[PDB]
Amino acid sequence: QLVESGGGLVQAGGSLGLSCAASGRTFSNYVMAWFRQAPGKEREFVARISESRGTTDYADSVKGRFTISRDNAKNTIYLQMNSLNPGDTAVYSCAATLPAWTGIIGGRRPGNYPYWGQGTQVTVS
Amino acid sequence: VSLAKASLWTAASTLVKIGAGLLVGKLLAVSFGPAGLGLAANFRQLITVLGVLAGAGIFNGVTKYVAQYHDNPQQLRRVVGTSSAMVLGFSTLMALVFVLAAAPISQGLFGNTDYQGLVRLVALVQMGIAWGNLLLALMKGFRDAAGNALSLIVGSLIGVLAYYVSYRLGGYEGALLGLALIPALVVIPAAIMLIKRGVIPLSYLKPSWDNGLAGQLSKFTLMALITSVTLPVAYIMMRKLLAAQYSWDEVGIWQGVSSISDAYLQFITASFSVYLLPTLSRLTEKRDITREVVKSLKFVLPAVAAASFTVWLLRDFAIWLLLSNKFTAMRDLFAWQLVGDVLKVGAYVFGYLVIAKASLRFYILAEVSQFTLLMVFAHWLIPAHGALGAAQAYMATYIVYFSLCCGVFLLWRRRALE
Ligand SMILES: CCCCCCCC/C=C/CCCCCCCC(=O)O[C@H](COC(=O)CCCCCCCCCCC)COP(=O)(O)OCCN
Ligand SMILES: CCCCCCCC/C=C/CCCCCCCCOC(=O)[C@H](O)CO
Ligand SMILES: CCCCCCCC/C=C/CCCCCCCCOC(=O)[C@H](O)CO
Ligand SMILES: CCCCCCCC/C=C/CCCCCCCCOC(=O)[C@H](O)CO
Ligand SMILES: CCCCCCCC/C=C/CCCCCCCCOC(=O)[C@H](O)CO
Ligand SMILES: CCCCCCCC/C=C\CCCCCCCCOC(=O)[C@H](O)CO
Ligand SMILES: CCCCCCCC/C=C\CCCCCCCCOC(=O)[C@H](O)CO
Ligand SMILES: CCCCCCCC/C=C\CCCCCCCCOC(=O)[C@H](O)CO
Ligand SMILES: CCCCCCCC
Ligand SMILES: CCCCCCCC
Ligand SMILES: CCCCCCCC
Ligand SMILES: CCCCCCCC
Ligand SMILES: CCCCCCCC
Ligand SMILES: [Cl-]
Ligand SMILES: [Cl-]
Ligand SMILES: [Cl-]
Ligand SMILES: [Zn+2]
Repeated sequence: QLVESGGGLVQAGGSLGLSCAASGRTFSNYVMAWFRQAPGKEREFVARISESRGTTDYADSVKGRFTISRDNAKNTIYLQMNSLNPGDTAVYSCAATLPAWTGIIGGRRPGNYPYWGQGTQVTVS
Repeated sequence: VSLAKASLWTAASTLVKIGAGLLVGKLLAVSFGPAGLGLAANFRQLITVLGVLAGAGIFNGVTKYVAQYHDNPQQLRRVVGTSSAMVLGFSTLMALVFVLAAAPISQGLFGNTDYQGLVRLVALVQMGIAWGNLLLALMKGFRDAAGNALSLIVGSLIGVLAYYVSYRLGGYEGALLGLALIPALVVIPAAIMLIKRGVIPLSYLKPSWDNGLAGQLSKFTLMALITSVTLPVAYIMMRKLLAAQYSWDEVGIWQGVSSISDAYLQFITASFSVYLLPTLSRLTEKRDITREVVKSLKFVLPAVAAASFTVWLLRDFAIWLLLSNKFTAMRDLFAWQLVGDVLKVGAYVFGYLVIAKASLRFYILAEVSQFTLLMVFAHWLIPAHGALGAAQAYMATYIVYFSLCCGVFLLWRRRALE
């Protein structure tokens, strides 16, 4: 249901653009999010865009540096990553779920997203 | 106090627990659909297992020995102290195993590691499950059907409220946490009711160790261990026989019948541990035990038969109300299954006697008898009649088993081996 594109070996400080495409039909009703998983740690929240007012949420480590956006015309979501530091090296995965799965304050928990992508590697030299 | 009055209290608490479960289950279905249900299946079965595992399965022994020593303050304190130590010690060990292996546990429950935080929370919730079930088992040792029922009623109602706040706040994972909190929140009213009703002094619950009583309560741990394998194994390879010659649809028909029949049995015999187990624990003379067993059978067999006949008459309504309309072919299985249930309830009367006497040896013999009979009948009837044969095998199994229970009781009562 989700496929990822972008990423690879990037020099520290350079920009990077990840994109995620979704299949199906009803897309504007799914909350969209980015998660990442570094070698040795668990899945951590990165960014999230809502299905309604277009609200965004960012982990404090990527706020100001990373920007998530969505386009309901092509059913894709994007993640712009500027000022990449070595701590950003991880496998990045997009996730989809209905707003009832996130609730009021559960939008950061990866277990609240049952639909996942394969993950794309991002290595910041 | 009597088995009938205890049934009246226990039916009210069980009906509220059923109504609360149906409410929470439908809230979960509407909120998260089949994807949420499929991901919650293992986690929910773990919550069921923890209801016995969190306190190392000593609960029936707690009830048995509290009843035996309810007029012995010195031994009663030792019983409750050792039980508290065993529940505290095991629940603490369980909490450590859960938090340390939260990633492998999440993988086995949900298929990925994204639920480690929920598993670590469950490590603390199961302490409330273990401690709440201990307090209820204490009340049952005193035959306090009202305290037990009032505790469970308050716990169910606060559980529904907690589930609502939990899933509204934290979405799907909050909903799962609320599912684990349903059986844990009973500890709050159970503790209040136990102290307020003057059943025991609060100090009895301070952990202590008595080697003798610890070994005796361990017998009930061993019965819990045996029970969690034998007949579950039996139903597993009953489903195997079913799938070997029939479709998964027929397998679902039988599993639906069995699971709803088991819930029916748990509702019907819920007062057995509240009244029958402590009463038979206190009685030691064969005349007194026989009188209580006969009186119990004279009450429970006509009551369960009348209730099961009513259920069979309304089997189409029971299917439409309790189960998802995806089979509607289980109606033909109800009659056989319900007959087996009536005789199984009768067989429970002898089974709780074995519990009341802490007879590990008769417990093993009762379990192996049920397993082997179920296997002989299933291996005969399932390959020929599918899910209907599985229901027939279950019924034939407990016709023979109840008769065997009567015969073995008669030999024991007349002291055939002496
Ligand atoms: C010492 C105490 C013993 C207590 C025993 C209590 C027995 C009565 C229990 C009743 C509770 C459940 C009532 C269900 C009624 C079902 C009636 C019925 O028609 O049953 C048959 C099969 O019966 C059958 O196959 C019935 C077979 C019955 C065989 C066992 C008889 C009792 C043995 C006792 C041994 C100690 C199947 O009917 P269906 O095809 O579902 O519907 C047909 C509609 N026209
Ligand atoms: C013999 C049985 C005894 C039962 C004892 C308990 C009785 C009290 C009943 C409690 C309520 C059960 C849950 C209600 C949810 C209805 C949702 C209805 O859903 C709807 O309306 C939409 O269709 C959902 O898609
Ligand atoms: C599944 C068995 C897991 C056994 C794990 C043993 C761990 C080692 C420690 C020993 C204490 C075991 C206490 C008895 C647990 C039985 C659960 C019985 O659960 C049940 O009966 C539920 O109702 C099943 O739905
Ligand atoms: C020693 C092994 C032999 C086991 C024989 C069965 C004994 C039944 C009672 C055992 C108490 C331990 C589990 C407590 C969970 C009850 C939750 C509350 O649920 C209830 O009380 C509802 O009424 C269930 O329908
Ligand atoms: C000290 C006070 C007096 C107690 C003296 C004896 C204590 C231990 C005996 C427990 C009583 C069990 C009686 C048999 C009932 C039938 C269920 C047994 O299940 C069966 O029928 C199996 O098929 C047996 O094979
Ligand atoms: C039960 C053995 C047959 C398996 C049937 C699978 C259906 C779901 C699992 C357990 C059924 C318990 C009642 C369902 C409503 C949930 C009550 C509130 O939820 C809970 O707190 C329970 O702990 C969930 O298990
Ligand atoms: C054939 C004997 C059984 C007939 C039972 C008729 C009602 C008898 C009166 C009260 C006992 C109700 C126990 C069933 C609750 C099942 C909830 C849990 O349900 C479930 O989890 C379903 O899977 C939902 O799809
Ligand atoms: C295991 C099937 C019933 C076993 C019947 C054994 C009868 C003879 C032994 C002693 C009496 C205990 C009656 C209840 C045991 C099952 C409780 C635990 O209940 C369960 O775990 C049910 O699976 C819940 O659905
Ligand atoms: C408290 C005694 C009640 C007697 C009637 C019971 C009817 C189900
Ligand atoms: C019969 C009781 C059904 C559930 C009521 C829940 C109230 C919060
Ligand atoms: C210190 C007591 C530990 C008890 C562990 C469980 C024994 C059945
Ligand atoms: C989370 C509470 C578990 C039970 C604690 C009991 C302390 C005596
Ligand atoms: C878990 C151990 C609690 C204290 C036991 C004391 C025995 C005298
Ligand atoms: Cl009854
Ligand atoms: Cl003993
Ligand atoms: Cl002995
Ligand atoms: Zn003994």
